[PDB]
Amino acid sequence: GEETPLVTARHMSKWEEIAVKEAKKRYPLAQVLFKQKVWDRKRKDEAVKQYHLTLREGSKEFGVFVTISFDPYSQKVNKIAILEEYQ
Repeated sequence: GEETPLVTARHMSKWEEIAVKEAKKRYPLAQVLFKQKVWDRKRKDEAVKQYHLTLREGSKEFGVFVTISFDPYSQKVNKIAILEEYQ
């Protein structure tokens, strides 16, 4: 199925799923049908790897961004938040 653009290219990230789980659950009128990466980095003693998915609601599709603050030491997720695109 066209579940993501990976016709031969399965290579998911650590948080590429935690992001999805929140990105369906916070969107009760909608469905999430994508998984794309963005920027990422680390700091001394935090790290960030957000993602961009595509939600679908009614007949609109729209992206949302999943804030995940984690730790570089052992991937303790320090916190999570959610952010909506608007147009």
